[PDB]
Amino acid sequence: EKGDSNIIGVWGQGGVGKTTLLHVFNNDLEKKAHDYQVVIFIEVSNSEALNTVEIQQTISERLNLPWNDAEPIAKRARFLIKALGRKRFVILLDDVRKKFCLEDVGIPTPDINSQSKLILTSRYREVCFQMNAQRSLIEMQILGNDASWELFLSKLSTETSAAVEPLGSQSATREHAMKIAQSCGGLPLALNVIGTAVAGLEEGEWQSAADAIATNMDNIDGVDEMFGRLKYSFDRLTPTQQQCFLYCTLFPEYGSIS
Amino acid sequence: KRFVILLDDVRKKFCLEDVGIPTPDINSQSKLILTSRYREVCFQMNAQRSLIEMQILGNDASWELFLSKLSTETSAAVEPLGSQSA
Amino acid sequence: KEQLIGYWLAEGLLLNDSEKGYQIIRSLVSACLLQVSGSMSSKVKMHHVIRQLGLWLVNKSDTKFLVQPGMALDNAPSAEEWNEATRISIMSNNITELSFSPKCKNVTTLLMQNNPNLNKMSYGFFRTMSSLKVLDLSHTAITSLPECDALVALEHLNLSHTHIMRLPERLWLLKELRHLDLSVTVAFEDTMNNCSKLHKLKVLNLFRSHYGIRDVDNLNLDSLKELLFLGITIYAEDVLKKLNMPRPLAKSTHRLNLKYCAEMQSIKISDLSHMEHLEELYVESCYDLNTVVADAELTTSQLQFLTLSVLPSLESVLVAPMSHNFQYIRKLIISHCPKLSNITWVRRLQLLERLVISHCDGVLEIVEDTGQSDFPKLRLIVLTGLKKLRSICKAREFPCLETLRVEDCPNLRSIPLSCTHNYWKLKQICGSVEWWEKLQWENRKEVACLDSKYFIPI
Ligand SMILES: Nc1ncnc2c1ncn2[C@@H]1O[C@H](COP(=O)(O)OP(=O)(O)OP(=O)(O)O)[C@@H](O)[C@H]1O
Repeated sequence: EKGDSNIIGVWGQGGVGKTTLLHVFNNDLEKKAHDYQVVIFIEVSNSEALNTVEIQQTISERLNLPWNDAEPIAKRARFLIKALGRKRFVILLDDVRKKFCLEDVGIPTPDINSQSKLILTSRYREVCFQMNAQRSLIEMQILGNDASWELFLSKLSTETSAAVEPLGSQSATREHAMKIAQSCGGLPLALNVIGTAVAGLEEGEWQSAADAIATNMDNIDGVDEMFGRLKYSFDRLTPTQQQCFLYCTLFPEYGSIS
Repeated sequence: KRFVILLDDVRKKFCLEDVGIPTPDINSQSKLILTSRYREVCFQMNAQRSLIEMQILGNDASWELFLSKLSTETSAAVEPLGSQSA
Repeated sequence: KEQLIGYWLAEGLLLNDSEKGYQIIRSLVSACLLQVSGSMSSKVKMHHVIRQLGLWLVNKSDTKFLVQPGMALDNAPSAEEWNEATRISIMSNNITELSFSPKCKNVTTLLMQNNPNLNKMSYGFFRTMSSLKVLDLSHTAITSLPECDALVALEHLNLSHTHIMRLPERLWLLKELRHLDLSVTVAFEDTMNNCSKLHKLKVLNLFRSHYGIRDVDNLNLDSLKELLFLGITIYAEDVLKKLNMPRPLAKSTHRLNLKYCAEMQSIKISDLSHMEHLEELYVESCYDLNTVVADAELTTSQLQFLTLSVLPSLESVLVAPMSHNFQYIRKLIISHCPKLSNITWVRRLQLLERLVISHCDGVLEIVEDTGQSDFPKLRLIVLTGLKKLRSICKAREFPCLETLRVEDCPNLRSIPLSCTHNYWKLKQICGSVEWWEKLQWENRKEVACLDSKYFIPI
């Protein structure tokens, strides 16, 4: 509402909630009153190769434009630059993984003289700096202590939640469930996956699962595809950076190193 | 529309919005009923708070199911009561 | 679940992780391949069609199994069928003689549990069992066991409830052994001093065994450097005060049996506070035992299952009113105690789940003289042989109970169960009609209601 720069960048680790933030922000615009005319949501996460074609398809479909399939990409980009310049637009870019030129995809870069805005989310602060969003960066932080717990509770079945929800009656199962929740580090993706994995835990099994979750996470359901999802930030690295990152994993947990 | 969608034997977690089905919420009257052999799939698809287990058939209902599967003359040997036979 | 996970650990399917076995069991029960069933979820079972599917898949596989359990077999199967099989199971059969020496080169598992009459196993039976990893002879009648120097790779050996008296010396040369169980071995009397050569062992169990560490001379278990969990029978106060110091041999015990206890007329949980892993206590034939102290001083150890059996002089146990070490109790078994006359403390047991009261005519009532019931988490009640019991307890709400069973109780006047409760968890009730005649009722409709709803005659 108030920021001077018209390009806004949101950055955070994988699974912190950037895409969900964009969803809840786009859905929130239809509730309030605003001067903007189109709110376009674009998924650049499809690839790092920048598939121009379906991004232009989304922009044209969102602008009530006819899809001239045989038109060259550059001509369509110029046409979209002309078209988007006539409207006060908001474009929400999702998980942009490389620097890409907006004018080659059809999006005009918003400037001070224009009311249009452009919000992009990415795991890398370097990308948000490359896309001229340095003066309006936001860090997407992990969830709080209580919000993470009440997210974990909603992920459990009714009978299972009936064991860890109640207070007044005191038992160690609440402590074990809280230990499992804290093992997720407040990462919403972690809360979802871990709560789904242990959504049907019986009363007597919480102890062993909580004890094992503190040391390893290979035997728990659904975490393999989690690490596959989060692994791209590691695969992007050069081999020296990969070795330097793995070298840091052998330091003690919960311990800051110099 | 207030829809009811009945999914049969879903074997992996899949995104409803990718197939076109909007996930129903409290604000909407729409319902979505899915059946699967695995409780893990039903938990992955956000059905944890409304799960039902399909239990096996009862002692008598299974027997009368078995009777209807036999031929007429064969059933005539195991149907009758009063007369006792092995 | 625990027994199956033990085998999954010995077989090498689990990389020394029990939680991995629990995860596998849960994955199977979530795919409907196994069913959790019983008075407690600790037991799993297979549906009949699913078991037939498993057998069909085994037959379709290239690794043969020899599977004949529960078949009421009167004689052992032909030794020629044992050639190519890898898993052998002779559970719950009536096998009486095992004389042949099989050719089981590829076998990695032998099960003979619940063979009540198998007592003559031919010497040299294990000659070809070099790769045998799991060997179970539980609940069999063997008194001697064939030499086993050929068992190079054995890691699990169970002999619970068997009549083995002396244990052959070849076991101390089994370098790969990891778990050895001889619990409830009535006839076992062989010294374990050679267990020091069994360095690799991780678990050793002698719970309720008639023989154990009768004197400090056999307290050399500090040589068991790899040990994690142990259960043994302690016989004297001086042994306890030799073990009442913080060290692994004292804290590694998860359960104790107390039999022929000398000079232990009284015992306090504070004395057991150094046993940080202890969870179950068994007291049998402690002639001079008089009182027990259930202190308010809490312990990291969580007492879960207790069994008081054949105690001719125990009188009372002092339990604190506000906080106590018993609040983590799950199972209570009270048996054969004629002079015990104080069990009022049970009403403070809010996590209690199982009740077993038998042959204790000294107990007048289970509970004699917060808006909460005294048994909020109770599941099972078992009553047997009480010739002088009056009633269980005062009128309280029992909605979470699952099953009630009363047998041979011609003196029981009434039960706290009533139609005032809401019931969905009460699965069944089993008992005698004479007890129903002698039963007092809160309402005269309960004569027919509690009969037509849950009562199952014996
Ligand atoms: N505030 C929140 N409450 C509940 N769940 C949340 C919240 N924020 C995020 N999530 C969950 O996080 C999961 C991970 O997807 P999400 O859209 O959050 O990823 P992201 O932050 O965009 O990361 P990346 O795109 O790098 O994978 C989603 O399935 C969503 O349910």
